[PDB]
Amino acid sequence: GPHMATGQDRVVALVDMDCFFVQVEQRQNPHLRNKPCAVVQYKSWKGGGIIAVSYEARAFGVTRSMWADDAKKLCPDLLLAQVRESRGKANLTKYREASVEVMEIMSRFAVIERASIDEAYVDLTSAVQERLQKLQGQPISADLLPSTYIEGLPQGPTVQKEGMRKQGLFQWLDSLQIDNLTSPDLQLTVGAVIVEEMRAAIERETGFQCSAGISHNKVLAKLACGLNKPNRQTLVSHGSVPQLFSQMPIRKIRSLGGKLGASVIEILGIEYMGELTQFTESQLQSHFGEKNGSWLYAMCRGIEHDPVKPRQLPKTIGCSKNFPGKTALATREQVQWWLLQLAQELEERLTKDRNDNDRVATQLVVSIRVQGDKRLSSLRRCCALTRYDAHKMSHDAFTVIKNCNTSGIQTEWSPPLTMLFLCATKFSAS
DNA sequence: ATGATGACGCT
DNA sequence: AGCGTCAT
Ligand SMILES: Nc1ccn([C@H]2C[C@H](O)[C@@H](COP(=O)(O)NP(=O)(O)OP(=O)(O)O)O2)c(=O)n1
Ligand SMILES: [Mg+2]
Ligand SMILES: [Mg+2]
Repeated sequence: GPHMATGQDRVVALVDMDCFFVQVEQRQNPHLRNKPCAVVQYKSWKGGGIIAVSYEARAFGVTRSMWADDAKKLCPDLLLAQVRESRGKANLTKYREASVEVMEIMSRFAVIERASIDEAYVDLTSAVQERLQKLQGQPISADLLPSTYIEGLPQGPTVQKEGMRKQGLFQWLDSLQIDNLTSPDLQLTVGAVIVEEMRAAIERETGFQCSAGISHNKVLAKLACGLNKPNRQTLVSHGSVPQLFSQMPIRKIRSLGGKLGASVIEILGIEYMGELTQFTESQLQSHFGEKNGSWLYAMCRGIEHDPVKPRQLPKTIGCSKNFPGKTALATREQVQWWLLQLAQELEERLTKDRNDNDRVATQLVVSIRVQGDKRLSSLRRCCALTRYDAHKMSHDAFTVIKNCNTSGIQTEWSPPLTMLFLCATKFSAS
């Protein structure tokens, strides 16, 4: 009736940088612009592991996780940029500093939630209201939306991409109800005008291009952001959800990419997100637990309430290095020396963090992985973090892990360690 | 033999 | 506290 809650209460955007680490290298090195290129770490192993790929290289099939020597078999002209190395390990400082540039611009428009090194959610609900007051009642012109796609449009009675975009935008604007300031579709439209400006400001002020999703919640905004990458934004309205979800594989919705999504698919015998609507909430809660069941029931209807959190800073700061296979650490002073390397990089980052952000970490988390063991982390142990001192931190990390040494011999380390990981957590104002 | 990270749920 | 999942 008049109480059916539609999940149209908010305007939320997700902004995500196109091939971010590649754009950072291309801004620095003009020779790599508008060319197939990739960013790699560790040149020694098969040319390096690829961690970011430009769209011109994607057209040859180059992907992340590929070795650079194999990528060159698909794309012989592929240009590479390699990540800085310090203290024997990959150092991502350049990309974190580029991330700060973007996050600071977006913060001028609205409350943002930093979601990764290259993306942030934006609650635009308030700015949409303000903007709607300011705009008397003047219609919204297609010229305000020069890079916006309206998902699901055009429909009903042009063979090139820009042609299709415009007709869908014209259809949307033609039907839009501009003298009725509570319509969620109007609010999304105004939200998309603001995200055009935010994206123009990012590119003008950093030279970085990006894509965006505009919708009513984080999940839809994230989904919408990927529909028309690169350098384009997509509005997913509440009404577009049934058709969009009818052929949307379950694994594409955020948090359904892993084991949970696989069991939804296998337990229910379904493929697409919209098929979930067939099930009562209690049924979904019986199969997947009370929170997953409630979430799924609403999400397959386009409704989700996870808020955009006001957080632009990480809660943790971490350094880790893998020692796969034959390089697994197997002597005590090898473990000590790498812990000192990690502690030294971490202390540099913490000190910068304390000066920029006026806070200190108070807990140190050591994590390790031993050979054979199957999981991301074999074992985590915590101690106090009272001094930004690299030697103290690596001393304390060794202290709390050294009893994992199954080794009989004095100087040996058994079983060999395939991963070390130092993390600073439990930040407090300073 | 991608790796280097980060957020958060569960018990 | 320590372990597990999901993510870029
Ligand atoms: N597994 C991953 C995924 C991304 N990244 C880094 C490199 C990416 O450039 C950056 C952002 O990831 P994305 O997942 O946002 N990829 P980008 O490379 O940003 O591509 P598009 O977002 O244009 O598809 O994070 C990473 O190091 N390891
Ligand atoms: Mg991106
Ligand atoms: Mg991203």
